[PDB]
Amino acid sequence: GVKYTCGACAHNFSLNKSDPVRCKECGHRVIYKARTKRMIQFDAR
Amino acid sequence: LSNDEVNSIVKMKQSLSSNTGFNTVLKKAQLQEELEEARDAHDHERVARIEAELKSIGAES
Amino acid sequence: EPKVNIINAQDDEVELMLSDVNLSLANSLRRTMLAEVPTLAIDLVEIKMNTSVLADEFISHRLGLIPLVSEDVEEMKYSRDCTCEDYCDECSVVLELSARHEGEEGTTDVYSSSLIKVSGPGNLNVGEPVRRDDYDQGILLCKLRNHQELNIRCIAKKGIAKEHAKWSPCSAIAFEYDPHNKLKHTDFWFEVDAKKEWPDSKYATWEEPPKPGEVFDYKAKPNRFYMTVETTGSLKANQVFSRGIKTLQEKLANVLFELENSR
Amino acid sequence: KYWYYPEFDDVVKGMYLRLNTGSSPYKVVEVLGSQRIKGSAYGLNSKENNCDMYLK
Amino acid sequence: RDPTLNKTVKIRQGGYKGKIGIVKEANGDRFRVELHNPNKTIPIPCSF
Amino acid sequence: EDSMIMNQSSIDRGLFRSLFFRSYMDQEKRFGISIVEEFEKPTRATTLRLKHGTYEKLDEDGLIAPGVRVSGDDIIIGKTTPIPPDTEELGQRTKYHTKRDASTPLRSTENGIVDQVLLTTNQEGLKFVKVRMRTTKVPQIGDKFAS
Amino acid sequence: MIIPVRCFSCGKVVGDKWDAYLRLLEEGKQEGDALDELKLKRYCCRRMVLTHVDLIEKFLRYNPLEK
Amino acid sequence: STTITSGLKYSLATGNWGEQKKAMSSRAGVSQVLNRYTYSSTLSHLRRT
Amino acid sequence: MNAPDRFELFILPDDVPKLKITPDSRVPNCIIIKFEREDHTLANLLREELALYPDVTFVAYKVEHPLFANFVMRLQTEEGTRPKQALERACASIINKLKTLDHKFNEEWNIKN
Amino acid sequence: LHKMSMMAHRVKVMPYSTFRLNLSVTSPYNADFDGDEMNLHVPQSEETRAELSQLCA
RNA sequence: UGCCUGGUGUCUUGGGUGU
Ligand SMILES: [Mg+2]
Ligand SMILES: [Zn+2]
Ligand SMILES: [Zn+2]
Ligand SMILES: [Zn+2]
Repeated sequence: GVKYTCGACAHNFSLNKSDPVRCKECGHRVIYKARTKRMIQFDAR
Repeated sequence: LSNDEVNSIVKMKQSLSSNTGFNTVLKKAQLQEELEEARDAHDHERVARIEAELKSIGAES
Repeated sequence: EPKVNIINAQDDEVELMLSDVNLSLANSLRRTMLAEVPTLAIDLVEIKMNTSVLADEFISHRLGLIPLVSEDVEEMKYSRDCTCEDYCDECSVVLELSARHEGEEGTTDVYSSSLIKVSGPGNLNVGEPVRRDDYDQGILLCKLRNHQELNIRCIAKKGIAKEHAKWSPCSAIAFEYDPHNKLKHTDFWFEVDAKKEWPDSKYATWEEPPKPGEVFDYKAKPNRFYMTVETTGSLKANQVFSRGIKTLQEKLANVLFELENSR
Repeated sequence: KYWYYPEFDDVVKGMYLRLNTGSSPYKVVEVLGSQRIKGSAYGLNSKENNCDMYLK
Repeated sequence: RDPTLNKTVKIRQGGYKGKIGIVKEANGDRFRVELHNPNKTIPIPCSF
Repeated sequence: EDSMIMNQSSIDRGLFRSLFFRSYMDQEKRFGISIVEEFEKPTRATTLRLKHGTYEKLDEDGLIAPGVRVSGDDIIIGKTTPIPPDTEELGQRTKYHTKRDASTPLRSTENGIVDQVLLTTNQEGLKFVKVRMRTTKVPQIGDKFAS
Repeated sequence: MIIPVRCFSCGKVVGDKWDAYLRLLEEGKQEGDALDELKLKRYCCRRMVLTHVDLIEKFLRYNPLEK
Repeated sequence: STTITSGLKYSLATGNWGEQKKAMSSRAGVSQVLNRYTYSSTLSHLRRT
Repeated sequence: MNAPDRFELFILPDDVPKLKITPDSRVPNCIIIKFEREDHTLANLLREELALYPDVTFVAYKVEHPLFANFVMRLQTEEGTRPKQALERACASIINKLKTLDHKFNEEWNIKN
Repeated sequence: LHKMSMMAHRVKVMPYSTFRLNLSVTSPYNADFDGDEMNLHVPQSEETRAELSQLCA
């Protein structure tokens, strides 16, 4: 439901809150969430 | 998927894995550790093969 | 009664001499040119994707400082004074940047030339980032390697340098008067001799040095002012000078109107 | 996304899918089975998408 | 029950035109909106 | 008396401007054979004693996503611990509190942008998250400088 | 980290002169002569290019986190 | 194997140079968190007596 | 956190008058003028222009605090002249000076273009 | 150290995040502006306000 | 008419700030 990114091979995937925390293709134990889809605005100051 | 299934898939893709910088670095580190183990055992025959393999794998840019 | 004499003229800097004006008027003109002439600068950044090594607000701050052509900014309106919902074409200029590196080797530089004007006021010469020449790449904004992309949409608004220094058209205004210190407005620190320990002013040849037997003149006032106006390229030097004069006139006229309407 | 599953071999069995004939009129083929082929790694979708599974 | 609470909003008038925020307080006719651009929260009328 | 005057225009152009990062850690503890903590977005119905902050910035897995602006007292990690149910099963339509909130709020005086969220497993095989927050600090009256 | 867009003190745009400065230094010109050739008169501007340390070339050597 | 492992880890983690159950009367502060505020601070911390 | 908005230096609130005048009864024919959202740029110009008028016997100004954008000016003329008329004359005279300065600069720039 | 280290001032609300003092009172407090911090206590009654304004001013 | 929440460990230790 929510995307994730591996910490070594930078491979995108998704998890269902029941899979083991692991990259599907290289088996790394550290993964990162992906950026939000909301709008990000800055004041340029 | 289960943990064992994940390990099996990872091993399968490693067999399919032609090359990956992280995996190459890990392999070179493991080879260096094996080489020091052979050196401490005074095995002059294994160390030559490990040195040849390390020379072949190396030479990065 | 006031007089102007131009020494050097360029697109980016003018060196001129004012005379027959009070020191206060020249200083007010300098202050107005420094911090009260309206220009156009990026004020909102909407970051659709930023995978570079720089922080989002780092790049936003860098973008805000890029000078944009502000020739016709008089016709433009202030954002807070525009009745339109959201931003229209008459109070904002929309620029878009999209940078990407292709291939698995090398580094790509993102320059201000990549900023593309998408929308703005009709037929007004505003919004385009300033370029020295047609082949000048411009200000370096960021650097990218493989699989790093920068995709942003920036909105430029009209403002003055009082609110933020990014709207200042001038860089540094050299200002100087009385090179030979005949008015004794400064007292010269020295160790042995004050005359040979202090460098001559660059305009020392424009005024006759005082005679050895001359007495002090207590009736004299500063009369000739030498000032150099340097710009960032958003506005030409003559445009900066003329618009500073016009801004000062508008301020005084507003004060006069307030006085006359007070009764 | 699912070719490396152990059950994928029986899952793909009997399925009907659009196939590029190449010799292009797309047509439907019936899966009689699958056979892993070592040394025949091929790009599946991108360069990194190496695959050894084959569909008979 | 204040349906606009915790919803992304944009300001169309005043000194903050075109700034994205999130509504935090919805007592009435005076909405507290935190701004994404600086790190601050400001009051604002509903009409804005 | 050791003060100093700084140029506002130089500050506007980036003088002495800096970047600030703070990281938060949390992990799922194991209390027994089947008493575990869970990363989730707690609901006002099934959990009791919630923090006064807002939970609307959490994702489905109870973790905030990078790029989201956060303020003080906002909830960046959603965690619940199980509690033995009461006699509310009398007439409650499944709306009885079985879990207690153990969420991690952002510090009251701090705010910024969520920079990077890390999810992994600890030595014991339980979930383990780290959230890094980023903000920019501009010089102002009272900041300390030295030669 | 990367060359500032404007000089801190006065506000001259120095962000477009880093590449030219490096090119001039490559040809054997001295630092003072290189800064003079770029028309940087005031020493407030000269310190911006003279004392800049380019750290982004070190941050870029890390493998990008996405692809 | 837990004896040596836990003893070393505890002494390095807390800085109390001794057995865990003899925390009192043991020399404290031997192990400290590395100061990473700036490069010079780290270099100074690594050469401290 | 407590830093005020930068536009408050020049943007005038609706309820705040730009220009408030109150008499100074300690001396005859004197007024105190409070300018809002202004600084030394207008104040010094007005002060040095008014100081040269023979019918103005006292003119001064001060900025109470650098963190607030306003200044207060004290003006005191002769018996014949009302101070507000002197202020208006100063404003008009400076406007004419600026106008002729602009004209001369344009002429010189065109000549040297 | 002495009783001039606690004195009662009159509040003036100002922007930015620092307490501000006239520099003549930096001597009794033994304070300078290189990073010192000072404590402020608010009276909560009419009696206490009168005591502060009539004794410790 | 579907209707809104304040409640925050302890003990040690270590490094710092201003005198
Ligand atoms: Mg001190
Ligand atoms: Zn991976
Ligand atoms: Zn508009
Ligand atoms: Zn400079």
